Amino acid sequence: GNFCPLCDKCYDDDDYESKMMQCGKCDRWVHSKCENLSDEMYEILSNLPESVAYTCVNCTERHPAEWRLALEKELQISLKQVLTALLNSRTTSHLLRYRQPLDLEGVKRKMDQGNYTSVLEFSDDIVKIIQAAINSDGGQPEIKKANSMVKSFFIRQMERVFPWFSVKKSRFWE
Ligand SMILES: [Zn+2]
Ligand SMILES: [Zn+2]
Repeated sequence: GNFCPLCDKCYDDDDYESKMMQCGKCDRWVHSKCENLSDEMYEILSNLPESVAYTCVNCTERHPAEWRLALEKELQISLKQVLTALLNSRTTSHLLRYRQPLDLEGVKRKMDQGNYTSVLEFSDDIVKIIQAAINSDGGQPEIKKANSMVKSFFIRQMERVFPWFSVKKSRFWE
């Protein structure tokens, strides 16, 4: 019988819906619900498991656990990858870098200080900035065309780095 070490429940009869992660050292599985992990962090881990190298309680050596540090780090590197891509675009930067962060520079300062703890927080901050700009940059034709280009560029960057994340469903899009 294969049991989750954190609830002691056998998972042999667990249905497909049971979200779990595998320990890379002993191949045993652990329920996401039994671990200190949010839905987001579970998906980040599951999208690229080898980057975190999760280890169960029986195989974990140090505290805090190495996998936890690795996963936290991964989140930060991923957020930075998205912001860097946006800032490296002249047009996007022109429109959004310089005007709760109110511009991309504000997001950069908040991020560099390691203040972002979730993808949704980071995403919403940026969606709000983009939508605010779209709502206020006027009606010049080139501006109208750029508005859609910028929104799409952001969505593409988020889908590349966080494919499991619903950026299109942000409550802050109008
Ligand atoms: Zn469990
Ligand atoms: Zn293990």
